[PDB]
Amino acid sequence: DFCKPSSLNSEISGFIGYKCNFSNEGVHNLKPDMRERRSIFCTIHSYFIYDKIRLIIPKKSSSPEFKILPEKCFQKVYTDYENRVETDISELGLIEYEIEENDTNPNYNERTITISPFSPKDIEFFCFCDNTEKVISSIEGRSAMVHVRVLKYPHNILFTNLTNDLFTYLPKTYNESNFVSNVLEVELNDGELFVLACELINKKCFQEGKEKALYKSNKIIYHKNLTIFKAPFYVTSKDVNTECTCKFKNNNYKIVLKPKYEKKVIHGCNFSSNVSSKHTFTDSLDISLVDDSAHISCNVHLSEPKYNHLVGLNCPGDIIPDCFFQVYQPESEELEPSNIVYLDSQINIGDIEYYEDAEGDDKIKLFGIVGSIPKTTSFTCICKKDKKSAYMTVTIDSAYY
Amino acid sequence: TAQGIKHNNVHLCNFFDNPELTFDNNKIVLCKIDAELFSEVIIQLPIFGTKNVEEGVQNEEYKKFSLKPSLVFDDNNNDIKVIGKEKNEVSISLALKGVYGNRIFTFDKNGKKGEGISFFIPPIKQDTDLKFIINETIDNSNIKQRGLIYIFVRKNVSENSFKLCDFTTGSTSLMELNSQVKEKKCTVKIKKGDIFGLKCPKGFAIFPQACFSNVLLEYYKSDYEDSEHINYYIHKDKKYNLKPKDVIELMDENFRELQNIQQYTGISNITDVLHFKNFNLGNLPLNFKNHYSTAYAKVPDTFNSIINFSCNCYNPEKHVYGTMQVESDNRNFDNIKKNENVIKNFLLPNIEKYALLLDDEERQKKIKQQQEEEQQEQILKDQDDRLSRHDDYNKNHTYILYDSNEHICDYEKNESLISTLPNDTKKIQKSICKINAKALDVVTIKCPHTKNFTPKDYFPNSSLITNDKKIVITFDKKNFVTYIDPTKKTFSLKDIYIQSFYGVSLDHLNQIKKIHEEWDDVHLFYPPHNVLHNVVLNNHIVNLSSALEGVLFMKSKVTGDETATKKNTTLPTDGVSSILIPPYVKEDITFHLFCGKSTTKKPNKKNTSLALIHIHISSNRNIIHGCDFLYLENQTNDAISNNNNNSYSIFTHNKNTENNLICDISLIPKTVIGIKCPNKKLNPQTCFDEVYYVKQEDVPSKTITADKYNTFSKDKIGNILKNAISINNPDEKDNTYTYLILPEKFEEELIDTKKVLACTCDNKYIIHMKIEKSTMDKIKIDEKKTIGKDICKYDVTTKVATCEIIDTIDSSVLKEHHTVHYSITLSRWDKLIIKYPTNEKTHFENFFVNPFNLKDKVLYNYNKPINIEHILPGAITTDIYDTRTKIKQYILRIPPYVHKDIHFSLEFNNSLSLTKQNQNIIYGNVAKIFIHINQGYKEIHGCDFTGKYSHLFTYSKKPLPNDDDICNVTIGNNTFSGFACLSHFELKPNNCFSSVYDYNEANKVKKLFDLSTKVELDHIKQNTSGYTLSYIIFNKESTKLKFSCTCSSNYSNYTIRITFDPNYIIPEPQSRAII
Repeated sequence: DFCKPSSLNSEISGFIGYKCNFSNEGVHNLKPDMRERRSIFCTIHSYFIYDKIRLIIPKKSSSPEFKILPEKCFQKVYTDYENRVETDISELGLIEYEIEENDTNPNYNERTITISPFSPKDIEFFCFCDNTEKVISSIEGRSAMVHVRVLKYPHNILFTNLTNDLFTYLPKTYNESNFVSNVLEVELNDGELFVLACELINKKCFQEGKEKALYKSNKIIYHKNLTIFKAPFYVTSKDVNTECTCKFKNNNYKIVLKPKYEKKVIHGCNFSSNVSSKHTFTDSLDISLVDDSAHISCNVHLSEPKYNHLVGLNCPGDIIPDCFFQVYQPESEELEPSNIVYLDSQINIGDIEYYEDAEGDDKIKLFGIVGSIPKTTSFTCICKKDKKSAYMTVTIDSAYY
Repeated sequence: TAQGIKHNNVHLCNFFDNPELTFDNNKIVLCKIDAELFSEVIIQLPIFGTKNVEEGVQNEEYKKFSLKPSLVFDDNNNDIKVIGKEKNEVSISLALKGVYGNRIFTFDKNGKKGEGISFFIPPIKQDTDLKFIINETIDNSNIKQRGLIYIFVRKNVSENSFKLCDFTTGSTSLMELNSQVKEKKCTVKIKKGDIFGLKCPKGFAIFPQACFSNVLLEYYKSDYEDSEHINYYIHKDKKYNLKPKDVIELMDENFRELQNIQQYTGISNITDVLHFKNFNLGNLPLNFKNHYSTAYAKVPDTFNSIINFSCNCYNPEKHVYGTMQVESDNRNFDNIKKNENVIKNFLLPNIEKYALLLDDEERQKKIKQQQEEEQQEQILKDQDDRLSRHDDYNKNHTYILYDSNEHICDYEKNESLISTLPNDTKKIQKSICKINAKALDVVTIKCPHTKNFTPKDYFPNSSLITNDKKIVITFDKKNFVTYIDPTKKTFSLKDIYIQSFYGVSLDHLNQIKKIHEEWDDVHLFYPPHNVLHNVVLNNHIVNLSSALEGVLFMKSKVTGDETATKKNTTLPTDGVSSILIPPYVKEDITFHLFCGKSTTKKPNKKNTSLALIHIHISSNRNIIHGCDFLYLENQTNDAISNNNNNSYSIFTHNKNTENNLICDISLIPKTVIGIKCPNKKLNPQTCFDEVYYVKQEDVPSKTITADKYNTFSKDKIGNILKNAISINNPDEKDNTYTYLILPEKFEEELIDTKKVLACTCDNKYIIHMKIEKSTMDKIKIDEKKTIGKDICKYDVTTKVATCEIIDTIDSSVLKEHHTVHYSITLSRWDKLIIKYPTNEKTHFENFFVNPFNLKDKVLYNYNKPINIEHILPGAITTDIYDTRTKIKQYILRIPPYVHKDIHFSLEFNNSLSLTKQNQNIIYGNVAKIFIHINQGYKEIHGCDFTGKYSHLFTYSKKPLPNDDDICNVTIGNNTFSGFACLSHFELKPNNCFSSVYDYNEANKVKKLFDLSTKVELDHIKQNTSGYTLSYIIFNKESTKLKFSCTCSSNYSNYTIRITFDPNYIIPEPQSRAII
C-alpha cells in the first residue's frame, strides 16, 4: 500500500524505453547507406518531470570512427547547436538532475539522463553523434543529434515539504506546519505543477480520489522523495478532489489538490444543439435544423504571443479522422483522408493537454495550449453524421515563424 | 573354396564375359567378394530369361538361362536384390548397412549387353554373408547348376566413428518441408579417422556434384599432430589436381552433348589436397524419385589438420533443400585465428549503366546522360512526393528498356577488406559485398588475380599404336565412352562418375601418378576458374550456364589501353569479368562468389584472408516465347523413353498445325522470345544480318525443307542499315542464345505482311518471324490511353479501408478510363485487402501481376522490388482463391507500429487480355495501387524473441542457448500488445492468443472470444523471415482478468504473463525521427 516514491517508477520489466537510438542497428544508424540522406533530429521539445531521455551509441571497439560529441554526454553537453559550444551540464543550472552511463551490453553503450522540472529558467542542451568521417568509397556518413529543450514549467510550483531533507531550490510554499489535523488543502491554477516531498507515500498518491475524474491527464512521477502532480489544463468543476497520503513522522498526513476554478471559453466550435452543456465554445453552428444535406463550416482563428487557450470541437456523430490524435492536413481543396496527419506534428507541439468527453451521442474533443507554437499552423476536423457533414477549422497564428 | 576378383579399391565378379567365371569352364565356377571401404562391388551376371537387351550374344544357345528373380532391368531400376537362404532375395540396401549406387549397366560394343550389377559399399562393422546361385534352365529335369556367388563384405568402421544425417526422419527431416519451410539443419562430427555419410530422402538429389571429392574452401588451418605434410598436387598419397582433355577440350562436329552437361562443376581440390578418402556418385546419382541420394567418405589416417566444407540436397518441386555441414573435430585452432578473430566486414558496389547502344569511348562520353536521368524520379519521390506518386507520365517517355544498370564490387580498390592488416597482423578479415541487382542489369565483379590449370602429355609415338579404345557403355538413358580390362573386366562407374573431369586421346598416358600441375598465378581463389560461371551459393557451387538459363557471360576489361583486344570472361586470371541478368529467371535464389589473397604459393588460414560477394537476381513467373530446339530433342526422347513425365520448359514453344521443323513466331511488342540454339549453331551465323525469305504459299506449310533456305533475293530495307551491340561472344563455348526485344511503342511502316524471314539451327528446325494484322489492330485500338486518378472507400465504425480493382480493367467493356491509379492512405492496424484476377478468369485469361507477388515482392525503390518484411516488419499475409469466380484476394493489414514515413507501390496489368463482341475485339487494360502509412502510435506493449524486431516491441529478448524468460505485461483498453517467436518454435498452447491459459484459473485453456467478446485478434503463424507473431487489441472491455501464453522449444522456452488493467504511464513523448 505504502512505498517510497522512487520505487513506483521501477515497476516494469525489461526497459522503460524512450531512447534516442543511433547505433548501427538502432532506429536510424549513421552508417553510409543509399537508403536515406536526410538529417536526424530526435528532438523532444517539452517540459520534463524526472523524464528519461536515453542515447544509444555503438561500442567504440566495434565502430571507432563513431564520434560522441561531447564524449561524456550527457555529463557534458552543447548549448549552441550551430557552433557546438561545450559546457558542463551542471553549469546549465539544471536542478536535482542525474545522469547514467550503462555499458552492460557487448553490442552498444547506453547513456541515460533524467531531468527535473525545477530548472529556474529554460535550458536547452544538445548532444551530437557524428559518423560523417566514415569515408567508404567517398560515401560520407550521416549525423545525428539529440535535442532536449528543458523548458521551465510555465506555471507556479506549489511545493509541500514533509521530509527530513532540505530542497534548496524549491519555493517551499507549504510544509508540515501548514497541515491542520494532518490535512493540507491547496488550490492549483490551470496547469499548475504541484510537488509533494515525502519519504513514504501510498502507491496511489494523487492517482485516486473522490472527485478527481477531471484530474487524470497528470503524468504523476516520483523521484528524490518528491511526488510531482501536473495539473490538467482544463476542468469543468471546482470540486476536483485528488487525495494522497504521506506517512511522515508516523502521521497520516493528507494532501488535497483542487483547481483554481476558472472555466476557459473554448476557442473552438460547437456543432451540437446543446449549447448549454458543461463546456463553452466561442463559435457555435448547430448541425440540426439543416435540410437538403447542406454543409456547414466554422473558421476558428487564434493569434497571440503566448497561448493559454482551450481549443476543441463538440459535435454529434463520429469524427473522421478520430480527433485529436489524428487530424486532416489543411492543404487540400477537399479535406479527405489523403490529408490525415497527427496533430502533435501539425501544430509542432507534443505537450498538447488532451481532454476528451462525451454527452450522449455528442463527441467532445478538447485540448489545451500552453506556451507558443514555433510556426503558424492550422488543422481541420470533419464531423459527419448520416448525410450531412460539419467542417471544423482552427488557425493558430502564433507570433512566430 | 577360394577368393574372387577382389581388386583392393575396386571389387568385381564378372560371370558374363569373364573366361574365369563363364560357362566355358567345365569345372568349379564361382566368385567371392570381400568388399570394403566405400568401394564399388560389380557383379556382371549372364542373362536370366529372355530379356530385351540384344541378340547374337543372347542367341538361342545362350538364351536357356534363368534364375529368380527376373525383375525390371531397363532405365527404371529398383534397389539391387541379393539372394538368401530361402532362394529368394532381399534389398541390398538393407542386407548391407545402407548401400548406395545400386544401378544396372550394359556393354555396347558388338551388342554385348549384360546385366551388370554395381553398388558402392556403405559403412559396415561386421562380416555380412550374402550368397547367390547360378543355374542353367534348359527345361524341367534339365535344370543344372554351374556356379554361385558369395559376397563377404568386411568390417571397416565403428559405431562411434560413424556419423550420419538420416534426413528421411527426425525433427530436421526434410520431408515436412513445404512452401513455408524450406530448409533444416544437420551436421556430422568427425575426429581422427572418423566416418561421415549423407542420405537425402527420396525425391532429392545431392549437390554440388562430385562431392565430397571437391568441396567448399571455407577454412584451412594446419595442426602440429599431423604426421605427413601436404603437397597440393597429384604426388604424395593424393591423385587429383588435373584437368580433362578428351571430354571437353577435343570436340568434333558429331558431338552434340556440349551444352547438355554444363550443370555442376568447378569446385576446389582441397579435400583431394588433404588426402580425404572421398567417394561420390558423380553427376548421375541413383533414381532418387524412388531411392536415396547417398554418399560416404572417411577421414584420412595420416592427416589431422582442420578443414570446413558442406554439401546440400535439393528439389525444385517445393523449393526445399538441406545443408550438410562437415568439419574436422580435431579443431586445433580454438585460441588463435579462429572465428572469433575473423573480422566481418561489408562492402558496397560502384554503379554505372550498361552500353545497350554505345561503345568504349561512349562509356565516358555518353553513358553519363543515361546515368543522370533515371534517378530523378527516385529523387522526386524522396523529396517532391507529399501525398502519393501516381504514374502521371503519359507522353514522351519510356521505362522498360531504360532501367538497365551496371554494378561493380571491386576489392582491389578496397584492399583493406581482403588484405591482412598492415601492422595488426594478429587478426584475419572476412568481407561481404552486397549487390541488389535487377533485370537487364550487367553485374561485373573485380577481385585479385589467379590463373587456371595447364595439363601436359608425353609419349614416344613410334612403331606402336593404341587402337583398343573404341567402346561405349549404356545405362540410364545415356551412353558413355569408357575403358575395360581385356580379360578381368575390371573398371568402375566411379571412373565414369569422374570422367567429367578427365579423358584420354591418342597415345599419351605416361606417368600420370606423378604430376605437379600448378596455376600460372599464386593467389588462392574459390572456384579456381570462371567464378562467374561456377557461381558460389554461400556454401554451394553451381554452374551459371544451366542454373541461370539465358545468362550471357560478358567480356572482362581491366583497361581499354592501346594494346586492348577482344578479351574474355575468364576469372580470376585478370581479376575482372561480367555477366548479364536475364529478364526471366526460374527462381529468386541468390548467388555468390568467393575471393581471397595470400602471400606465398603454399599458404593457409594462418597466412590468408577470405572475402565474399553477393549479387541478387529477380525471379519471373511468365513463360518466354520462342522455340527450344533442345525441347524438340526432349520430345524425341519422350518417344525414346516413357518416364519423362516432367516435361517442363520455360518457353511457350508455339507449334505449327502440322509441321514441326517450322517455328511460326509472331513478333509482338511487350514480349520476350527465347529461341534456344547452342552457342552459334544458328545458321547463318550472321543471322539475322543474313536471312532467307519464304512467302505465304501453304497455310500449314507441312511440305517444307530446311536446306531450301539457300536461294532467295532481298532488296528491301537493305543489308547493313541498322547495327546493334555484341550480345554473343562464342569465345566461351558455354554461351547462350541471342536475345530480341522491342520498346513500349511499335511502328507499322516497315512491316512485310505476306512474307517471312527465316534462319536455321540444328540442320532440322526453321525459324519464322511473322507479323499479323491482329497486332496492328490491337495497337491501333490501344494507343488512345485514358488515365483516371480515383480514390477508395473506408469506414470509421469498423476501421476498414479497401479499394475497388477488378471492376476497372475488364476487357469486355468499352473503355474511357483505360488506366486507373489507386492511392489509399492508411494508419496502424488498418486491414487492407487487394482483389485481383488471374490468367484464367473470363476476360482476364492473360492477366499478369507486376510486381510478381503482392505479399513478398512489393516495390520500395522505383521499379525495384523487395520483400515486405525486409522494410515493413510484422505484416500479415493471406493469399486466397475464390471457389467459382476465379478471384484472387490478398490481406495486407498494416503493422500496429511504424517508425518512419512509408509509401510503397505495387501494380497490375491486363493489357494481354481481349475478347470478341459482335465480331469486334475489345482488349484489356492496366491498373496500379499505392499505399501510405507513416508512423504509428502506442508502440506494442509486449516482448520480442527475435532481436531484429527490437524497434517494434518494448522488450527485445535476444535468444541464447537454453534460455528462459518471464514476460510480464500489464495493458489497458486501446493498448496494443503482442509477441514474436521464431517460426521453428512451437506455440504451447497452440494458436495463442486465440486460446490461452488462465493466470488465476490453474492455467486453464480458455478461448479468446470467451475471455472477452470485444477482443480483436490477428495471428502470423509464419513469415518469410522465419518468425511467428501474435497480435491482440482490447477495445472498451468492462472487466480486468488475466491470462498467459508460452513459446516452447527443445532448447528455448519463453513464458508470457498477461493481465488486463486500464492504465496510463506515458507522457506522450513519441520520439520524433525527422525521417
